[PDB]
Amino acid sequence: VQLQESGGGLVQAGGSLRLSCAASSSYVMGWFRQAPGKEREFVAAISWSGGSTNYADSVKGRFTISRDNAKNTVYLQMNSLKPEDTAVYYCAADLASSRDVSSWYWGQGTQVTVSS
Amino acid sequence: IVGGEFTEVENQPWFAAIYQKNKSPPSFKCGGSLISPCWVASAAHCFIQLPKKENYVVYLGQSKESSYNPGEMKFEVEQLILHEYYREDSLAYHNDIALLKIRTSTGQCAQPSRSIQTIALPPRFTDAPFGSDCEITGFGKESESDYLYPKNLKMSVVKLVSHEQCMQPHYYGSEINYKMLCAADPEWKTDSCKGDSGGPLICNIEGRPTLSGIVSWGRGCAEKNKPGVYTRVSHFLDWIQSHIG
Repeated sequence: VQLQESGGGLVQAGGSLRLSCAASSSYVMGWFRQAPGKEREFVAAISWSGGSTNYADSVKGRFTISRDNAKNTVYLQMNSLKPEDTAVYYCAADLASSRDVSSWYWGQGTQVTVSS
Repeated sequence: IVGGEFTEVENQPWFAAIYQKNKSPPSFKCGGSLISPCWVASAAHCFIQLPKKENYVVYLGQSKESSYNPGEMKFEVEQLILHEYYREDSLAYHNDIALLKIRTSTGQCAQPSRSIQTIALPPRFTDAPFGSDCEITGFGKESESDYLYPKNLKMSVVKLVSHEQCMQPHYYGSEINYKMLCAADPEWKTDSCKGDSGGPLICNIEGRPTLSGIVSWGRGCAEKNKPGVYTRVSHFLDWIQSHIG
């Protein structure tokens, strides 16, 4: 299976960052994250055609999820970052069919740290 | 369901909510239809991975997912029958149909009420004319990429798509066959989705609500030239009768 994240690191507040995830399609792809002291939360998701996209309220309007079906890759463009966004980011795949309840599979994660 | 509305089970009293046990309250697994006081019809692919009957519980009369509904009936599964020629080919499921014999903790099966009723099976090989309105219901997501579930029963109307259209190249082509039926909104604004499998497609046949379809598969959710694909129940009456009958 094996989704691999990349692009994480240390950025100052208000800055930007671009996360990439390589999968090794027809499924929904997504991004989750685990802030300090919390369990894993939802960040974004996108269907195969880009037709439906979805975000968590806390990242609306400054996060953009994209997809490349040729290279089996999914991207998370993070603009205008704040200390609230410091977390371990996990790309994920919904390995359930389009009529079945979602069954998420997560990568190992990559650290994203935003200064202040 | 994408589009449509939140609804009460009174509008769809045959809806069966099928849950799967954990090691940790049960998780909603997929939908079904009460075709007999003791028998529920659902999709075979819902169960093909963990086919043991003890893994599942069935709730009737549920407008709300994973909370208490007044009038609810809880059932254990005493028989779990999957179609013996079930198969997965490409993205399609073939002979996608399953039977669930249900019994309460005291050995009873469904008692008819406002929120709990049986749905009529169609006559043999008989479907509504193509282009006819049919209703679909379930606890499924409101879009394919939504993380949350509505947690509340939804109902919508779609139209029957002929096999002649549905088998055209820019639709499904040959990955569908005649024991499936397609259903879609004319402008692709409503459809069954993630979590709706096993649920009912109800058409009006001979002046009565009729289980015409079982939510099976489809590429993406409410997408142009890609109707929802349903197990065509009118071609499985012998198989159904060989069990419950």
